Amino acid sequence: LKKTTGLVGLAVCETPHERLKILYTKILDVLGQIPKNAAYRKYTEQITNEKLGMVKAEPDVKKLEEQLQGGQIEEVILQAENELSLARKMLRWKPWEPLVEEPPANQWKWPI
Amino acid sequence: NLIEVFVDGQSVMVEPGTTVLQACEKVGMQIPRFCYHERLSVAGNCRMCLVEIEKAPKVVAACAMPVMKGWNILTNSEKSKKAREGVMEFLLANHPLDCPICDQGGECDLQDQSMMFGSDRSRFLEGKRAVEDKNIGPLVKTIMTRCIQCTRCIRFASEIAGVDDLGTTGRGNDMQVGTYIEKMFMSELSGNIIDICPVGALTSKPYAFTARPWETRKTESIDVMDAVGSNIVVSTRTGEVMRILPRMHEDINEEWISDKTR
Amino acid sequence: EDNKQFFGRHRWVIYTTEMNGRDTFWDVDGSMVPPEWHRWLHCMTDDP
Amino acid sequence: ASATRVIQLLRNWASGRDLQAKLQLRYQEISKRTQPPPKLPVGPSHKLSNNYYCTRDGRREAMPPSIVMSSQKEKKAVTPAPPIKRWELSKDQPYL
Amino acid sequence: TRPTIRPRNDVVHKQLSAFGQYVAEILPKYVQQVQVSCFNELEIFIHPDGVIPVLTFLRDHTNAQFKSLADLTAVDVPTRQNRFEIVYNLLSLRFNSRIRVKTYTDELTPIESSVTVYKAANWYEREIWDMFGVFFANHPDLRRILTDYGFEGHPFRKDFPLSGYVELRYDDEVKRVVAEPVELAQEFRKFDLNSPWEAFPAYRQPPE
Amino acid sequence: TYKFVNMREPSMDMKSVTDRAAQTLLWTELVRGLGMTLSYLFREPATINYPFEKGPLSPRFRGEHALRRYPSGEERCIACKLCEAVCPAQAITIEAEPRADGSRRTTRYDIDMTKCIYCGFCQEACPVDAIVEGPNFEFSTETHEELLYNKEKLLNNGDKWEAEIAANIQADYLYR
Amino acid sequence: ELSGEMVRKCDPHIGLLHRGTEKLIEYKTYLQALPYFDRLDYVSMMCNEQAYSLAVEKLLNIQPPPRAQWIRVLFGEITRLLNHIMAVTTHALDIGAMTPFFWMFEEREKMFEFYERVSGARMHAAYIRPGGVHQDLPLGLLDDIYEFSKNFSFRIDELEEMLTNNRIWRNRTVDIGVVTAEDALNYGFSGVMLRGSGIQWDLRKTQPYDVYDQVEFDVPIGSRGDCYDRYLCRVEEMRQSLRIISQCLNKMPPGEIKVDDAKVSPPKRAEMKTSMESLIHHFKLYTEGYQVPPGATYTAIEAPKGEFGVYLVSDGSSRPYRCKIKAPGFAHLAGLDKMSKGHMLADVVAIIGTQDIVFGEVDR
Amino acid sequence: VKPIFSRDMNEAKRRVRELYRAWYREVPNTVHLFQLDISVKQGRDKVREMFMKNAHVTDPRVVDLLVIKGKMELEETINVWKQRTHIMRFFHETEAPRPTDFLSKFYVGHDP
Amino acid sequence: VRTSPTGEKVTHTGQAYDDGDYRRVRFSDRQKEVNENFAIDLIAEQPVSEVGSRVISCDGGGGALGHPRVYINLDKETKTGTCGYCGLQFRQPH
Amino acid sequence: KLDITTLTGVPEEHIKTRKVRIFVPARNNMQSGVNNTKKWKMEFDTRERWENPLMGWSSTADPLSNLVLTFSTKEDAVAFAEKNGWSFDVEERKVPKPKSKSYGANFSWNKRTRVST
Ligand code: SF4
Ligand code: SF4
Ligand code: SF4
Ligand code: FES
Repeated sequence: LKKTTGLVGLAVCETPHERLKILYTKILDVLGQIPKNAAYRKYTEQITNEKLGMVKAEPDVKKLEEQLQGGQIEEVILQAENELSLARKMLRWKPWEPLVEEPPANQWKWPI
Repeated sequence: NLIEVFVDGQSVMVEPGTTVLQACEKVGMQIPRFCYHERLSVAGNCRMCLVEIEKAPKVVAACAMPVMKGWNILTNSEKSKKAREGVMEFLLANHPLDCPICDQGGECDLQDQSMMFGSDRSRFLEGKRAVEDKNIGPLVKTIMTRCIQCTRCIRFASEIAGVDDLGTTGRGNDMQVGTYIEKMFMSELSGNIIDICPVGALTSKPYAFTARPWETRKTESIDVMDAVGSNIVVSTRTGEVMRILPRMHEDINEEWISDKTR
Repeated sequence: EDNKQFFGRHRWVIYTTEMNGRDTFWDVDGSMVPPEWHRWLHCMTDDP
Repeated sequence: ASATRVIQLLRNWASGRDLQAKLQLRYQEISKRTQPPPKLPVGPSHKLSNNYYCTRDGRREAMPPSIVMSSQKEKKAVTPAPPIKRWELSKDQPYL
Repeated sequence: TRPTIRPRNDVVHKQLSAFGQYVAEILPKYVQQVQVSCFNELEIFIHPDGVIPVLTFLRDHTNAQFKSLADLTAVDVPTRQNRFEIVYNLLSLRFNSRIRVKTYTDELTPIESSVTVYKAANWYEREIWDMFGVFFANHPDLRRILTDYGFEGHPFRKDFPLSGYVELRYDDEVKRVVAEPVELAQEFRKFDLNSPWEAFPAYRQPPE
Repeated sequence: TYKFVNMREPSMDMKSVTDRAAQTLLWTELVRGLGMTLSYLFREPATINYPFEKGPLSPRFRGEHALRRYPSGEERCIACKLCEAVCPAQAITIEAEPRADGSRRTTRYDIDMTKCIYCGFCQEACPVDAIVEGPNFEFSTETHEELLYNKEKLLNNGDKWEAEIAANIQADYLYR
Repeated sequence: ELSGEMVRKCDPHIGLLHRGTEKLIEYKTYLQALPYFDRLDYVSMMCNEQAYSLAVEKLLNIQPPPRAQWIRVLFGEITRLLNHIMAVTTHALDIGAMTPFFWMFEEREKMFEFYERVSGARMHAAYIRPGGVHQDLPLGLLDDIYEFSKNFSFRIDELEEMLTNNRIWRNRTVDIGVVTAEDALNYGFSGVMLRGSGIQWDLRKTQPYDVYDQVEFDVPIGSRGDCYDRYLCRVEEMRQSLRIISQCLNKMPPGEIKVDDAKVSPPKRAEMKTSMESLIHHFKLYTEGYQVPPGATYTAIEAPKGEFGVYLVSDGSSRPYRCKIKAPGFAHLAGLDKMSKGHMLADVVAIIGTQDIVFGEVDR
Repeated sequence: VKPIFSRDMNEAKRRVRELYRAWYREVPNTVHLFQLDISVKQGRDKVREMFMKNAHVTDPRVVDLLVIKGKMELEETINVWKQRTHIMRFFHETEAPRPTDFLSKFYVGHDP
Repeated sequence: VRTSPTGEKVTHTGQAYDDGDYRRVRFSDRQKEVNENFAIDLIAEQPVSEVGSRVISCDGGGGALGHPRVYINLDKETKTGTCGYCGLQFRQPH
Repeated sequence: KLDITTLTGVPEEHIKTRKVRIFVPARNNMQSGVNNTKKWKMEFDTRERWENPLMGWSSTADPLSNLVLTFSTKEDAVAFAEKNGWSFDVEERKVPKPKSKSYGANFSWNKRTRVST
């Protein structure tokens, strides 16, 4: 058990595997409500499933950190919480819908 | 009977007899030039208009080559750029290092075309030529050492002014433009040779040394000396009129102004 | 010149008491240094 | 410096270091103000042949940005780049 | 070989292009165009309504962890109807990459504030409002920074003259520093430096 | 790649605890700082005796602008206005007319030392080495107007400082 | 807003030094625009010059010659030493130390002498330019830099002796201005401000710009995110800058100091005086300047006070269309209010010192 | 068209009324705090003139934006962010009167 | 350096304040800074070099320390060739 | 009917009393290049410039003396002027009319186009 994460404001999580499993499961549950053809759903499900499989497979925190390549595992759980929040807001925003409006005729022309 | 030609792969329809340079203008590409003035006749002596046509071994002068159907004009091919660099080097081999003191400095086609289509260094390791200056009048200050024998002045004097007093004397690198005798070039449109000259070989004597192009503020106006109504650009610096330059209006004055207006 | 002193004090000038019709016994200024000696004084050159 | 031995000993003991070895003031160790004339080398482009500017024209080789997607007309998830590798503690002095 | 010319890194180009397509697929509602510059910089073009959604997406790890707002600024191009081009620069420390998000606005159309997502855009949006005329809706405190307390015009706007319209001096009559119309002793000399010949044929706009 | 400042754990042995208690009670670290200050007291001061002693400068120093002449005495500047163009603060105002001899010379050359930023441009731009920032730096004035130099003032400065300026250019002309 | 000596609310008003730099840049050519960046951060002029040079080079698709790059990294580290000296010493002065100010400012005078020898200006030089460096190092300078660096370690050690372990100095800074790593990231902090909190990010390693990939140095990382940890980081960064300076002194390459392209870097004086092409290019470069291909870029460097960025957009002309300067002090001063909560006036002074804020950068 | 704060001209007028109220009641406090030598009536008359300057506006968004600017200026005046110089800048005391009849303009200078 | 009727020292540019001009007040208790050395006189004093080649080159002396090298044509016997920068005069012998 | 005049902060005199000229700049007749004639330009009316008593430098009181703007099309410039409430004059673009060039004509057997030299 590491004394400190090394980054101020981030505390060592006593039960990292369980926290990660719970967060990834909640992320998958939220993604389920997103329509099936939404690219966000597909990509997030892919990543979340890969992360969850790695978490379940590896019982050692250091080996799991090496495999995930997400930094220290506390950073991983913070990232998972961020993903959960993003998904929850994505459900409201519905970005998978078509473009709201085409830009004006020459709104992105440079040089003028 | 518009025919189809391609400039860098872009189809452009041009009337028969159109020069390659004109098709490049049609697609927007401005072929570098030193001897071609649309008002004047074609001469083909600058050689800066050498461009490569696809599947053609020899580059051609855009100003003097009528287009052929199906030709693809490669305006930025390696052959075209190399020809431009070589022509620019030959032009600058003997040209004097007069840019700081040349009145043309800052508005010189030679300078800009060297910066854009020429090499950035000189391989000329020999002495440069020098030419005795000719006196052609009280208006045109002449430094012939800077001349590039573009022949614009000669053709202009012959065709527009109608005074056949300017010509080329000698052959080879010793060829010199100017009256063989001490005659003075007198005409209403005499001052326009100053404008037509790409280099500062022919410059305005009253305007000499007074100001540099970037300083001047340009105001578009109309002349009042005659009832022709020639469009002019009044060049003013620090609230003082420095010179009067012609402004193009195809209906009224093509690109010329009278000596009195100028 | 005293090369033993550390750099910045190895060279110094004692201004004249009278220059260009001005009594400079007490009032001295850096501009009093002539240009030839200026470069030696300011270490621009090592040759006096 | 010109300090007496007694003052050198006192200052060194007060510092805990040998100040005489490293003196902040500069002495004859400084480079001479007058230097032999220099001869700066030429660059790669100073050649008399095979030096056409077209080959070495950097500016003209720039191009307008390539448009990956334009609104006006499974796949593996991707990242902007491979994840950063964790830094390694310095061998010379891991802890200051 | 070719010492003068800058070396090109195609791997980063491909990675940025692929990630740009990723972002385009994930949020087609807001993205209008994504482009990768040949100096390996990725720009995503977004409808003004998408500033908060797309930025929030970029911050949170959908394989993207841009958690630092490099800088926020605007570019005023008068020709376009939406004369202001709001520019966001983001940096992802996890992936050691940076991408740019760009949106447009008018003088009269507000754009949602990004203080919620990043919290570093407070002063940046305040500066945009003070210099450019862009108003950010829902900003915690929108007021002027870098301009005088009574400044009226919006500088950096390509319409504001460099010297401005007012000048300050001390007046002994009123014992106060007083503004006055600008009256330069030496008018700033406008130099017309652009050459009449085209420099870069690659960027030649169509003749139209 | 990275080093940890701090991140050190004090020893809990009785000797180390006694040492730290001694430091707190007996003010050891304060005494060390005091000793450092004492040593600096006994070290030689670095002050130079200005104005009698002057600070070192290199030949490339950028100071008061000075118009130079040819050895013949003719003024070098040839009214190219290149300096006015590069001037990043527009402190150079140049007016020229053909002089009686017919040469291209400057009727007006004003350098507003109140707007100039002493960038070193012009000195590196002038094709004839005319304007060359001189070694002089102590040219403060009691009025603003004295700092608005004129062509006469610039030429007088060049005549005054030419002996040093030529030597400095000779020293540095190979590096340029 | 102070209740007793406690700051309830800290509201920074800036613009007292706003000089419209970005507006003025639009009216100047790039070479004319270079001197502003020296002024932007008066303590770290050459670093800003290098950032602008990288921006213009990247837009130009031109690569500086290797010797120019090594000179740039050497003087960048010299500039970092100067800036850190000023930051640490003035922070100490503001909290009352006062003596290290003079001690280290003597070394600052010597580094200014190095600046003067290369460029002729003690500060705000135009040495680092797009396309490389203006002039090669005068003969004998590198060994003088060696003489300075071999003794600078004793000076910085003496500064540590005065401050690092002092009870008063620790009490003034041990826990003031604490910033959470996530809060630091969100508020846009950069440089020590991030590294003090413990996040490991240095643009010199993560995204090396010139030759920092070829040098070895250790990024100092803090553990408690306080003023004292930032002080420790700044001091260590100075030590690592000395190490980088040694490396750069040993392996300086021979050759050109500016790009061998006369359409971007001006030709040599002899060449412009003897060859027509060189004179033409000199004339156009010092009158019109070099046209930059149209485009936009944000180029960032690890400036001594943090991340310094220039958002430069070009319209294809010889004058930039828009130039936005990212000053690392801007975000730090923005977060000053968050840092100051629950602290006293003197702690506010200390926090202002720890965020190395130069208001030329902040106001632009 | 997206409304800034008001969907109609009437709502913008209501906001203008509020802003006017606030300025009106603030004026005496401004006179007292800044030690201005003007009377309260004089300041309020200047306020009225400034408000009538923008009266010709016939677009709700422009009115809303002007109201925002007015609110910012009022916040500056309520605090001591603006100095006495800034407050008196409304009263163009130093500037000499500029005559508006044609004959005076013709005499004075070339200005149209 | 001639003296104007007002007593002012006329400049090499020819600048002198007229008696009507009020700007002469600026020198009331101060001095008008005039450079005594006049370029035109000094350039006139220089002897005309005689060179036996039709075209000659003037660098202004000092090589890189002078002015850009230009080539002057000396064919005309009537008038001596004059350097654009240096102003020195050359002519062919006889 | 967009009006930003109140929001710009420009003083009323320059809003009302200034005539702005919308045009494509004519080619500098000294040069044959045409690249500087491809974008519309907005320029304000010229005003008084006088000599400074001290140095003779040209002094101005017109803030917009040096203000020039580039617009891709005439309509964009017109819209900008209208939104800013500046009286505008539009000069139609002048294009070189197509010319018929024949190098053969220089050696006409019977026509007058024959060139003496
Ligand atoms: S005419 Fe010749 S000397 Fe004059 S500016 Fe042009 S290239 Fe230079
Ligand atoms: S004098 Fe001028 S116009 Fe006549 S041929 Fe020579 S360069 Fe051409
Ligand atoms: S040093 Fe001063 S006078 Fe010379 S170019 Fe720079 S700003 Fe202008
Ligand atoms: S001008 Fe075109 S070939 Fe010479």
